[PDB]
Amino acid sequence: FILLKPVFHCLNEILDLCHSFCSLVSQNLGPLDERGAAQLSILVKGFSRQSSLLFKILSHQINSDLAQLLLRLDYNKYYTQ
Amino acid sequence: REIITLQLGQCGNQIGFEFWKQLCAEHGISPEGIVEEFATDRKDVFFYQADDEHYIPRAVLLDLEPRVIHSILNSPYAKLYNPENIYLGNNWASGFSQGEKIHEDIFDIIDREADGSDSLEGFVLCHSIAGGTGSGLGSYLLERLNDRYPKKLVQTYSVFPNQDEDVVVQPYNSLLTLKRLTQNADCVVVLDNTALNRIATDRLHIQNPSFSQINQLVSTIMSASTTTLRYPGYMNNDLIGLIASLIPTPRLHFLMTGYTPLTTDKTTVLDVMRRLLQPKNVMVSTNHCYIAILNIIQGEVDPTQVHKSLQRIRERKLANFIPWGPASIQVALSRKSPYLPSAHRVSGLMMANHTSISSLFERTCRQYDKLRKREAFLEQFRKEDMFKDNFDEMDTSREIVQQLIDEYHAATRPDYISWG
Amino acid sequence: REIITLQLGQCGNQIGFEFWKQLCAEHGISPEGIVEEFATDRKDVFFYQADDEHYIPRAVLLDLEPRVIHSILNSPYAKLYNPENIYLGNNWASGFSQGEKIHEDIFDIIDREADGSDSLEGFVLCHSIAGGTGSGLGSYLLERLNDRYPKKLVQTYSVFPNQDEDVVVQPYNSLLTLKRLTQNADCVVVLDNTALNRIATDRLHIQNPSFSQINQLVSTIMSASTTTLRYPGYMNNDLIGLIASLIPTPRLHFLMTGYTPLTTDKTTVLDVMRRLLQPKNVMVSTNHCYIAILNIIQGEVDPTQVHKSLQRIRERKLANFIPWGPASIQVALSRKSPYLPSAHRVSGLMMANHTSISSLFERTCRQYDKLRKREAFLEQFRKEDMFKDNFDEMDTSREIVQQLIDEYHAATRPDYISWG
Ligand SMILES: Nc1nc2c(ncn2[C@@H]2O[C@H](COP(=O)(O)OP(=O)(O)O)[C@@H](O)[C@H]2O)c(=O)[nH]1
Ligand SMILES: Nc1nc2c(ncn2[C@@H]2O[C@H](COP(=O)(O)OP(=O)(O)O)[C@@H](O)[C@H]2O)c(=O)[nH]1
Repeated sequence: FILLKPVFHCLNEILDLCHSFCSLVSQNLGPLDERGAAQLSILVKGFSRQSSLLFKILSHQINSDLAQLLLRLDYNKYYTQ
Repeated sequence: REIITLQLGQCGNQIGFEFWKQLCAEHGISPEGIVEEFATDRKDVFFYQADDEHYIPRAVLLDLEPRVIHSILNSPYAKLYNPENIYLGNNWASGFSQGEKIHEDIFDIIDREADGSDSLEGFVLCHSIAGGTGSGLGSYLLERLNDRYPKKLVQTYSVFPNQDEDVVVQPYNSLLTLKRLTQNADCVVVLDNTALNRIATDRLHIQNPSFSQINQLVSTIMSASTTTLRYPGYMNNDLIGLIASLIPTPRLHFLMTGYTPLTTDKTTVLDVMRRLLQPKNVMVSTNHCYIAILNIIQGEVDPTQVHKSLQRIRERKLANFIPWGPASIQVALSRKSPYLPSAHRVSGLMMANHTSISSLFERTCRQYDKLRKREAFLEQFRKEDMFKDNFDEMDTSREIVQQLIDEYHAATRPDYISWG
Repeated sequence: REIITLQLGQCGNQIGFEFWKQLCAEHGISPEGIVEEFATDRKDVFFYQADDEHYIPRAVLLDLEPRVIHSILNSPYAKLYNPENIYLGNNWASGFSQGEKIHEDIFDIIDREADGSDSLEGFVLCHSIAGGTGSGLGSYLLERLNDRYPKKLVQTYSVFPNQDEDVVVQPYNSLLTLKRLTQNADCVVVLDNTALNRIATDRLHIQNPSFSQINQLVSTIMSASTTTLRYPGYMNNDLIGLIASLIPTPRLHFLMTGYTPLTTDKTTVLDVMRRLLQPKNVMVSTNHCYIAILNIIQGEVDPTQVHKSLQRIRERKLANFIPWGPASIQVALSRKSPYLPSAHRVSGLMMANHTSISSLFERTCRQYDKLRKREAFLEQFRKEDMFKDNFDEMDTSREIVQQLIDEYHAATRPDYISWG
């Protein structure tokens, strides 16, 4: 799906924001509310908005692209929300 | 990093002896550890590399009151396993005390291998629960390893013992082992003597020599559980990467087993999956539900159908689960090896987190609770009383395992988001 | 310059008999001493050239009260070694005293050969430590040679004796030999009876006839240690260049031995080099570290492999060492001979300065210290008491060897720049 810009210019961000979260947790084993919480919760909400947006886009009708949805639709976790 | 297997106790030493032998023939290794002339696999993790192609596995063999450790030595494969690291009661307390005096020399044998390897990722124990010497010594060694290697992780191929219920203290010994296993083991893979004995009665007429034949059954599962690591692939190219999906909450780290061609001695992926979810293929004996499921297939498997197989298995819904965990089943593939027979060209295994295994834990807790009231077998052996005058570790174990029994059923409930 | 080997004592005479026989077949030589017809190598150093191509080894055979000595004389090779130079207790003192009365005739036999040769570079002794007659006589002859022939460089193929600890005075005899060896040897190559006996048990089932079979093992190492000198090369042709790298400080002149083919009866250099760094191939029985390592490989080796090989052993780090000396392992290559079999045509050996050998010295010093307090075996034989009434050479030896034990461990430390 590298060819189509929207799926590519949104999934890349799903990974880049995750790198930043992975860095915040990487910073300390001691609990961190030093502005981490402010962005960590912005992040939980931010990742749900984009993660559901591409769930909606996912749902040539390639068997691979459509069938992939059902691993997530086993719980219908994003759609149910 | 290379995996070091701490096989201990007569029963545990029997299934490590066979598991290494199973990977001897499966891999390109002879009984003297020499590269086979007849011979594409990642042998680095399981087999240490000697210069003249002596593929000696990193096995740590611990013997206590030895009998079957002497028979292991008089074998054609004695040369194959030569890290030259073997060091000299039926009570859990009797095993724990014996381990404590020899802890430093057995622990130096652990160090030697850790220093020798480029790296060490996990300690895989061929543990025997209520194993007489095997339990107690195994619980103690389980406690020392985590403290020394806080970053490292420990797995347990626990052969949980169910023989229709001889050991009169069997429930007491098992009760103590789990308490250590629940707080001091990163992962555990559960097996059952009765479940396999029932399979042995099913596939074969073998009944009286249940232990010798069932060894092969435990082995096929053991070799198979690691084949994705022992042979290279797209995903699960390291133990830890695979472990995460199977255990979603730390307390619930017990894993159920199954094998599609129990009689492995063409088949489409759609078929080998459905067969596995059926309960005859399972080897373990209020709503109940799986937490996550995983499957690995090694054979002539078409690729275009494997995703269609996951979809087809989704329509059948042969596997019922509505747990707190969001983990859905995934279709994994591993490389069937050449040289050895290719019978059942397609053949599979499944490792799953299931709340049914809670019932097996409660049955030994039931035998123990009944036994505790009677105090019929307190042993009161001076070792048992002097080691445990209060007898309160058994009660500490009883609350910890009851928390586990409770946590499991909490998993079944809709709110494991709240504390379990 | 030609090398003269002073083989002495029954044990020493046994390994010189075989070493010369080993170079008889390996070189173009016959039992008569004449060259074989079927027969590009440098035979000048080890073999004297007679007018009719009777290449006679420059062997000096010393015997004391000979009875089994006559067995060397009743051999097909009696003609091969005919410099016509053989001249007639189990105590170190008993051997030293016997040597002193016959010192001048044995010393004239040394002179004859020195005069006969174009030149003489070193005296290589097939010495036996705690060898009954072999020790004591060997220490005394070690002291005379340096004074008379200071310019030459001495080596000792010491067969340090470890048989699991019969000689009840064995530690006392050995203690005295080392004080002399440390003081009066330019080099020493250490071998161990137990280490080789353990190898014999490993490669073969031979246990009871350990001495006869182990002779072949000591021989393969001995022929091999000088193969670069015996055969033409672009470097280290002289004995001295070879010796300098192996001994970086004068006191630490003891060298460990190993053979890549534990069983020599294709293989890339990257492999043959790795075998030397495995302890199963080593033949010798607080941080510890090598001081400098060297290796010599034999046969038509592929060379490009070595750059890959040398950089390859480096990543492997199978050899751990960080001494005061720089300690890069040194790579040498030689030609396997054109008479003997090409089976295992590639075969290697390693000579290294290792601080572990200090431990073997301390074990005899431990037996002696325990024995000294008891005074269980002071011998008090009139020879022993009259030769040593003070018994203070043993204490002089104890401080000198303790200085050596101390110096070694100082080598392990970061500051051997300061006095050791
Ligand atoms: N799976 C399996 N379990 C065994 C075998 N032999 C013994 N066991 C188990 O080992 C446990 C008892 O350990 P035991 O053999 O008494 O150890 P010991 O004290 O060293 O003899 C029992 O719970 C048995 O189920 C075997 O061959 N296979
Ligand atoms: N390597 C080797 N050592 C031997 C052999 N025979 C004897 N020895 C060693 O010789 C030492 C004793 O020397 P001994 O034979 O008493 O000398 P003797 O006083 O002339 O008899 C012991 O430490 C033995 O280890 C042999 O065939 N090979």
